[PDB]
Amino acid sequence: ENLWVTVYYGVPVWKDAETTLFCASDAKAYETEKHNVWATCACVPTDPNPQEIHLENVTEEFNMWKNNMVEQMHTDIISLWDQSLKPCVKLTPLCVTLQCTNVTNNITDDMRGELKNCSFNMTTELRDKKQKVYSLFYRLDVVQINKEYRLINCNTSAITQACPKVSFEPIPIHYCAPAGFAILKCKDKKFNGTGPCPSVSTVQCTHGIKPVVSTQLLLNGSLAEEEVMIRSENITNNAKNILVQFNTPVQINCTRPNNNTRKSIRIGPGQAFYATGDIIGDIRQAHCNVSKATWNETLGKVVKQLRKHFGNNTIIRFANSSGGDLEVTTHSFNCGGEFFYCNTSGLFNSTWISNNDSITLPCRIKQIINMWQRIGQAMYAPPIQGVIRCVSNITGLILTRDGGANNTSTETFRPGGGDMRDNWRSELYKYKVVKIEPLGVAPTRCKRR
Amino acid sequence: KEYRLINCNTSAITQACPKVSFEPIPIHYCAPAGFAILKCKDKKFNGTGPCPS
Amino acid sequence: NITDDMRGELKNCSFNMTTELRDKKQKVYSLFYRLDVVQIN
Amino acid sequence: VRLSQSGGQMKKPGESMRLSCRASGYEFLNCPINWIRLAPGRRPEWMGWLKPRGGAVNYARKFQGRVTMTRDVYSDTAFLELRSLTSDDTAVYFCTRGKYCTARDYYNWDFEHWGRGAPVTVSVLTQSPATLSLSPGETAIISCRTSQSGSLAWYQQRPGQAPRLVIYSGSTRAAGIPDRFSGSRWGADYNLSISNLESGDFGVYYCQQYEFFGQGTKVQVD
Amino acid sequence: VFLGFLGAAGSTMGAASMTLTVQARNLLSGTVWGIKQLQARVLAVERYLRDQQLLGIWGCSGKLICCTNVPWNSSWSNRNLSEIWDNMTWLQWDKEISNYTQIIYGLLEESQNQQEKNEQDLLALD
Ligand SMILES: *[C@@H]1O[C@H](CO)[C@@H](O[C@@H]2O[C@H](CO)[C@@H](O[C@@H]3O[C@H](CO[C@H]4O[C@H](CO[C@H]5O[C@H](CO)[C@@H](O)[C@H](O)[C@@H]5O)[C@@H](O)[C@H](O[C@H]5O[C@H](CO)[C@@H](O)[C@H](O)[C@@H]5O)[C@@H]4O)[C@@H](O)[C@H](O[C@H]4O[C@H](CO)[C@@H](O)[C@H](O)[C@@H]4O)[C@@H]3O)[C@H](O)[C@H]2NC(C)=O)[C@H](O)[C@H]1NC(C)=O
Ligand SMILES: *[C@@H]1O[C@H](CO)[C@@H](O[C@@H]2O[C@H](CO)[C@@H](O[C@@H]3O[C@H](CO[C@H]4O[C@H](CO)[C@@H](O)[C@H](O)[C@@H]4O)[C@@H](O)[C@H](O[C@H]4O[C@H](CO)[C@@H](O)[C@H](O)[C@@H]4O[C@H]4O[C@H](CO)[C@@H](O)[C@H](O)[C@@H]4O)[C@@H]3O)[C@H](O)[C@H]2NC(C)=O)[C@H](O)[C@H]1NC(C)=O
Ligand SMILES: *[C@@H]1O[C@H](CO)[C@@H](O[C@@H]2O[C@H](CO)[C@@H](O[C@@H]3O[C@H](CO[C@H]4O[C@H](CO)[C@@H](O)[C@H](O)[C@@H]4O)[C@@H](O)[C@H](O[C@H]4O[C@H](CO)[C@@H](O)[C@H](O)[C@@H]4O)[C@@H]3O)[C@H](O)[C@H]2NC(C)=O)[C@H](O)[C@H]1NC(C)=O
Ligand SMILES: *[C@@H]1O[C@H](CO)[C@@H](O[C@@H]2O[C@H](CO)[C@@H](O[C@@H]3O[C@H](CO[C@H]4O[C@H](CO)[C@@H](O)[C@H](O)[C@@H]4O)[C@@H](O)[C@H](O[C@H]4O[C@H](CO)[C@@H](O)[C@H](O)[C@@H]4O)[C@@H]3O)[C@H](O)[C@H]2NC(C)=O)[C@H](O)[C@H]1NC(C)=O
Ligand SMILES: *[C@@H]1O[C@H](CO)[C@@H](O[C@@H]2O[C@H](CO)[C@@H](O[C@@H]3O[C@H](CO[C@H]4O[C@H](CO)[C@@H](O)[C@H](O)[C@@H]4O)[C@@H](O)[C@H](O)[C@@H]3O)[C@H](O)[C@H]2NC(C)=O)[C@H](O)[C@H]1NC(C)=O
Ligand SMILES: *[C@@H]1O[C@H](CO)[C@@H](O[C@@H]2O[C@H](CO)[C@@H](O[C@@H]3O[C@H](CO)[C@@H](O)[C@H](O)[C@@H]3O)[C@H](O)[C@H]2NC(C)=O)[C@H](O)[C@H]1NC(C)=O
Ligand SMILES: *[C@@H]1O[C@H](CO)[C@@H](O[C@@H]2O[C@H](CO)[C@@H](O)[C@H](O)[C@H]2NC(C)=O)[C@H](O)[C@H]1NC(C)=O
Ligand SMILES: *[C@@H]1O[C@H](CO)[C@@H](O)[C@H](O)[C@H]1NC(C)=O
Ligand SMILES: *[C@@H]1O[C@H](CO)[C@@H](O)[C@H](O)[C@H]1NC(C)=O
Ligand SMILES: *[C@@H]1O[C@H](CO)[C@@H](O)[C@H](O)[C@H]1NC(C)=O
Ligand SMILES: *[C@@H]1O[C@H](CO)[C@@H](O)[C@H](O)[C@H]1NC(C)=O
Ligand SMILES: *[C@@H]1O[C@H](CO)[C@@H](O)[C@H](O)[C@H]1NC(C)=O
Ligand SMILES: *[C@@H]1O[C@H](CO)[C@@H](O)[C@H](O)[C@H]1NC(C)=O
Ligand SMILES: *[C@@H]1O[C@H](CO)[C@@H](O)[C@H](O)[C@H]1NC(C)=O
Ligand SMILES: *[C@@H]1O[C@H](CO)[C@@H](O)[C@H](O)[C@H]1NC(C)=O
Ligand SMILES: *[C@@H]1O[C@H](CO)[C@@H](O)[C@H](O)[C@H]1NC(C)=O
Ligand SMILES: *[C@@H]1O[C@H](CO)[C@@H](O)[C@H](O)[C@H]1NC(C)=O
Ligand SMILES: *[C@@H]1O[C@H](CO)[C@@H](O)[C@H](O)[C@H]1NC(C)=O
Ligand SMILES: *[C@@H]1O[C@H](CO)[C@@H](O)[C@H](O)[C@H]1NC(C)=O
Ligand SMILES: *[C@@H]1O[C@H](CO)[C@@H](O)[C@H](O)[C@H]1NC(C)=O
Repeated sequence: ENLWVTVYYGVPVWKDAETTLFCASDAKAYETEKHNVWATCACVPTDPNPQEIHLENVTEEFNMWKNNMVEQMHTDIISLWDQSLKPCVKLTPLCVTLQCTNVTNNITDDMRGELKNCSFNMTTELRDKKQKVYSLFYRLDVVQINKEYRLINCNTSAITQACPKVSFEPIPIHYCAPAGFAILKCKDKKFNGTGPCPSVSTVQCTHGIKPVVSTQLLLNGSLAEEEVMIRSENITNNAKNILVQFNTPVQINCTRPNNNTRKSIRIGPGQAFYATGDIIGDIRQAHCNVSKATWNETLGKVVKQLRKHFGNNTIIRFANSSGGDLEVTTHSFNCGGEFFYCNTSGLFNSTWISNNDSITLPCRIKQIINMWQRIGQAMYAPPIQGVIRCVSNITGLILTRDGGANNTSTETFRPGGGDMRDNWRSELYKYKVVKIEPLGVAPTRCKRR
Repeated sequence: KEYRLINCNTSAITQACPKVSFEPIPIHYCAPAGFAILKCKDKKFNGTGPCPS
Repeated sequence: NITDDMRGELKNCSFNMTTELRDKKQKVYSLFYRLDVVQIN
Repeated sequence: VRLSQSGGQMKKPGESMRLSCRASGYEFLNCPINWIRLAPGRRPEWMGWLKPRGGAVNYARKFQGRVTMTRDVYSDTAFLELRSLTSDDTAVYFCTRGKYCTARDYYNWDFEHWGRGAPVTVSVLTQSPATLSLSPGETAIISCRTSQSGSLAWYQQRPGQAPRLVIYSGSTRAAGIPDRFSGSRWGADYNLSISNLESGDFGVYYCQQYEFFGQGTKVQVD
Repeated sequence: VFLGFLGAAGSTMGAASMTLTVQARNLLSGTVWGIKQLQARVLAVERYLRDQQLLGIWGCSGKLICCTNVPWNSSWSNRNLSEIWDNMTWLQWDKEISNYTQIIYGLLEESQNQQEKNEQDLLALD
């Protein structure tokens, strides 16, 4: 009748914790080679037949806003960027006076140049005679000084040129947990991403999450189930971003109608800088198309979900960003190696009450970037030959709401971003790390003599 | 006549330190626990296929 | 303002410097201690 | 954490004004800076916030089209401009920073850090009572009725000084706040209780829910 | 039936006692960025040998299950036999017993195999 303790080893007992996650990225991506593209070099090949065990009767609480995998992925991509830029050519003797001029074209005065034809000195292989060479830089890359210009990053940090061997192509990366840990996955169709989850399953490795670094518009993400999803840490708080996840992807087409030339000027001994030669064809600017019908149905489907939290009979008005840096006021992204910054004033210009072509957006291109608000490392994106064309999926947004309303029933939303951790929170909302404690004691009528 | 180093427009150059030496010294390669190294001890092993001893 | 027993200690040095650009130099001055500097003829 | 503001100024109607606020002691990019105007005998008005990371901004409806907020990440200095000034704009303008501000996340609206303020002259939340005349030693009970709910804060403003965060989350004391200050909640009602009043405690107190503030309660010595 | 790894987590302790050989099986599993997994699988085997050492110094050694000569103290959440194995999950049980786990561990490693084996040392010489 008197119970006795008994040690059980291998009990389903886990507790929320944080550990060191490793990578996984299939086996065909390693065949992409090209001198180690992005990260996949010594990454563990993904298990050909992954197992996902549905934990019956189990209801586990998730929290996408207090999840450590986001911080770990962020610091991992940062260290990746540094390790990818450590052995590349450093452009230290490139802050020389630039005697720039307009590009060869024919007016008007509203074209504001944009492209500058800079002539300057350069150090050759030998440490004696110099080199009077010319390049073609964007206005966002240069700045005049008292026509003589200079690189816009002279009195900020150093600069290193990205090696032409590596690529910035986001490839699926599976995050896995070591022995003794497990990753819980919420498999409900309406998980707005916080609190208890009815249908929880356990996995060793998450699905292929491509690290697409972008702002305002979430590109190449996971589609939502049924209705489009709206997630926020504090809806009544207008300072917290509102991550929107789409159900149907919005087809976007971005092009660079300036098929370019790569001049391989030689800053020897050894190093070599890739300048931009002459432009073959017409002087055109990069642009992005969004199908008008698709954007209408997507916006009309989102505003119907927005009315479920800010009152049924309210007016929802869309306005573009209020101001700041170029990385927040424009849709910043990477395509073909070039860094585009597109005008998103034609997408967020609407006013929805309670009840056939393409929208083109002017896209600028910058070569000298300082992403992740990093000071000390400026990367020069080498020019890319040929017309660059890319078709992507708009699968979500990062919105911000205007404050100090009080009066009025309308609410105004503007595109935001900045913090790149939000880009990872849109994919890690359905995963969390737990540690296994298999040692459990329990009483039963068992002993010895 | 003006000359230059033949490796100027190839790569960088580092001088070997006079302290170290390039003298080939015998190095035995060993295997960790759980592994073993098989050695063919026949006088005519032309180096491929089954080995008797 | 003097005397001759103050032996300076602090030296007001003017010199060239490389700016951000690899062309024009920079005529700037600093203030170094005597234990940090040494004359040369 | 120190917010250093530029001095006040006298403008004429129709002109524009510009203010600066240099932050120090923390990573400027971690969390947004806010701009709030306080007019004598008027409900404090939150003008907007800026995230120094990328310079993201958010303006109050009343000011959209008139106000422009930027910043200089290198000098950690936040700038604001206000155009088409009218007599209604006379007020003391503050730059504020929330209490919780780490690398992981933040909470903007618990304004623990305030600038000295800039007096510029150009020429819901129901808080009660309006005034409170009490003797040293007594207990002051200030009330604030909400309609939305969410982390509520209490601030104290001493005559001629910048407001100081006193309580957040309705019941949690801030750094340096003694046990004498306590918060309570019942439904929509919020009560701030200050026991054993002393000279330093007298001033004006405000309840706050995100960007909305109360009408204020002046606690004076009698 | 095989619910898999962590299968019977929401099931009763009596039901979850059938899945002991499942969580025990997947507990060990067989330039920078490559040391990230090295230091992790080293802490993994240190956690494994830590639990195996505790399981060895007690009156168990044989894994999975083992009995002990320790009276269940009523202060450790006085519940009944049928109220534990048929009305409580292992997570919910460990949440209550978290205060006394270290005490029981001390009563298991010290009071038992240190006095029991010495008793056998006296019983095996005759
Ligand atoms: C994701 O989607 C999910 C849906 O699946 C979602 O979860 C729900 O989220 C909604 C918001 O949209 C919730 O609805 C609201 O919940 C508010 C919080 O309720 C809690 O807090 C109450 C206040 O507690 C304080 O005050 C009391 C009294 O003073 C105090 O004693 C306590 O100490 C505490 O300090 C608390 O009373 C409330 O408890 C009641 O409700 C739960 C059910 O929610 C109930 O089971 C209890 O038995 C108890 O009866 C709960 O603990 C709530 O404030 C809000 O409004 C209610 O309260 C105001 C108060 O005046 C009322 O006037 C008003 O009419 C409401 O009745 C509203 O109910 C809901 O709580 C979530 N569900 C769960 C399970 O958490 C997420 O929000 C979505 N996430 C995103 C990002 O979208
Ligand atoms: C969201 O998800 C979509 C879905 O994939 C993704 O779209 C992909 O876009 C990229 C461009 O960014 C694509 O990758 C490139 O595609 C072009 C054109 O493809 C043609 O060629 C193949 C040949 O068989 C045809 O089958 C195909 O149908 C097209 O006709 C390729 O030309 C590119 O190849 C070069 O670039 C790679 C990276 O730079 C190199 O690794 C590769 O080896 C190639 O380099 C060599 O060839 C060059 C050719 O001129 C040469 O100049 C170089 O010097 C080098 O020698 C490249 O593969 C891809 O096709 C798209 N996906 C699909 C399914 O079509 C979006 O990009 C993604 N969004 C984000 C943000 O990630
Ligand atoms: C970006 O800006 C840079 C300058 O900052 C430009 O690069 C220059 O482009 C001009 C063209 O407008 C080049 O001028 C050409 O130089 C040729 C070089 O020939 C050499 O050898 C001959 C002997 O065979 C010498 O006589 C001569 O002096 C040179 O030493 C010339 O052959 C060209 O002449 C031809 O074109 C002219 C055009 O009017 C005709 O009149 C002539 O009869 C002849 O057919 C011409 O003079 C200049 O050399 C380039 N400089 C550098 C450093 O590359 C880019 O053009 C500009 N890009 C854009 C888009 O604006
Ligand atoms: C984007 O801008 C780039 C700038 O580099 C253009 O690339 C050049 O394009 C032209 C035109 O197609 C190419 O010229 C072609 O050269 C071929 C021979 O090249 C080989 O042989 C020479 C020696 O003779 C070598 O030096 C060279 O390396 C090659 O090994 C010709 O056979 C071509 O003529 C044939 O094709 C054209 C159509 O292209 C037909 O009209 C002709 O009748 C004929 O059938 C042609 O003259 C040049 O080689 C390209 N350079 C590079 C580096 O690629 C892109 O064309 C441009 N694209 C767009 C869309 O604007
Ligand atoms: C080095 O690179 C830097 C980029 O990281 C450059 O810094 C920025 O330069 C821009 C202009 O090119 C400045 O923007 C201007 O700011 C002024 C501010 O005016 C007030 O301050 C000045 C100086 O004290 C004062 O004289 C005025 O009276 C004002 O009181 C605005 O008025 C302009 O409209 C414009 O916005 C940035 O402020 C500046 N950033 C920082 C952090 O300073 C820098 O110019 C580069 N230097 C060189 C030599 O090229
Ligand atoms: C090369 O440069 C010339 C010179 O600028 C370009 O011609 C300019 O073309 C524009 C656009 O048509 C003209 O603007 C016009 O202004 C009048 C003002 O009343 C307005 O009514 C018109 O509708 C138009 O906007 C501008 O006058 C004209 N300039 C000259 C000197 O003719 C030309 O287009 C460029 N390209 C080519 C291929 O010539
Ligand atoms: C992006 O480009 C693709 C390819 O041109 C467009 O898809 C075409 O759409 C038209 C009209 O429906 C069809 O007739 C073609 O057959 C499609 N081609 C392909 C390859 O799919 C797409 O519509 C464009 N989207 C935007 C927003 O510009
Ligand atoms: C181009 O030329 C015009 C005319 O001289 C000049 O005003 C302008 O500054 C030049 N540059 C650009 C970018 O327009
Ligand atoms: C470099 O720029 C200077 C500007 O003073 C100019 O005199 C010189 O011709 C240019 N080219 C070389 C090779 O020095
Ligand atoms: C957008 O779609 C909505 C809803 O169907 C609508 O009322 C409107 O006319 C559409 N806009 C355009 C430009 O077609
Ligand atoms: C928004 O559109 C306005 C024009 O109305 C433009 O001045 C501003 O730069 C745009 N902002 C962004 C963030 O696109
Ligand atoms: C973006 O486009 C709008 C509409 O054409 C324009 O008013 C605005 O000035 C543009 N913004 C920039 C930064 O060019
Ligand atoms: C936004 O749309 C309205 C309605 O079509 C139009 O009047 C306005 O000019 C648009 N704004 C911009 C910046 O294009
Ligand atoms: C992007 O959307 C297109 C349009 O349906 C689809 O064909 C493609 O598979 C999508 N890419 C994904 C889901 O990665
Ligand atoms: C200071 O000036 C005196 C007078 O010319 C000179 O003798 C001496 O060397 C100078 N320097 C110091 C350190 O005294
Ligand atoms: C550098 O020192 C020399 C001394 O020969 C002097 O002529 C020059 O003015 C100094 N500064 C600069 C900027 O050259
Ligand atoms: C904001 O989120 C926190 C964290 O879950 C929660 O405690 C708080 O109640 C939320 N605020 C509102 C108004 O729902
Ligand atoms: C059991 O717990 C009770 C109360 O906490 C205490 O009196 C007694 O000493 C404990 N006995 C053992 C063996 O733990
Ligand atoms: C149930 O628990 C009580 C209180 O400790 C005890 O008296 C009784 O013997 C227990 N019964 C069973 C069946 O374990
Ligand atoms: C844990 O011990 C503390 C301290 O005595 C006590 O407050 C708490 O009730 C105990 N919890 C359980 C589950 O026994």
